[PDB]
Amino acid sequence: GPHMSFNKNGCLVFVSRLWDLDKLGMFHHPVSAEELPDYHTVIKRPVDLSSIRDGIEKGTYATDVDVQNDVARMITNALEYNAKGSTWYQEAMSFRKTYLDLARQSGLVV
Ligand SMILES: COc1cc2c(cc1-c1c(C)noc1C)ncc1[nH]c(=O)n([C@H](C)c3ccccn3)c12
Ligand SMILES: [Cl-]
Ligand SMILES: [K+]
Repeated sequence: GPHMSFNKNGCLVFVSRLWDLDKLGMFHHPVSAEELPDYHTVIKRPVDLSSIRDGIEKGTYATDVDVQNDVARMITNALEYNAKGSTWYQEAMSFRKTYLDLARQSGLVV
């Protein structure tokens, strides 16, 4: 085995769990400026699961912790953009509380 701090398939398993648990699909794709024009004025450092998947497959995440950090940013961004108590915010809060366990479930070191 490679015995290393980047585990590509483990990171993809992590993203697959996040994807599947994202019932609103609110994390699935980058936000189009034409569809939701205010988003980019509120969220200046966007990230989404498709972009994270692209990065994992390309190798442009150094380590599994870097993937975890981008998922944390993804969640924080959704908590910023959406209003407390909204369905979106509820889902993002659920992710905040569980994403590290999802990483562990996937085989990553947290
Ligand atoms: C991707 O489309 C949206 C995403 C929204 C949204 C409204 C739209 C939307 C839709 C759908 N049709 O017109 C508009 C405007 N309003 C709030 C909100 N909060 C939020 O996190 N999103 C994300 C990006 C999203 C993506 C896909 C499905 C559901 N939600 C959204
Ligand atoms: Cl609010
Ligand atoms: K908010």
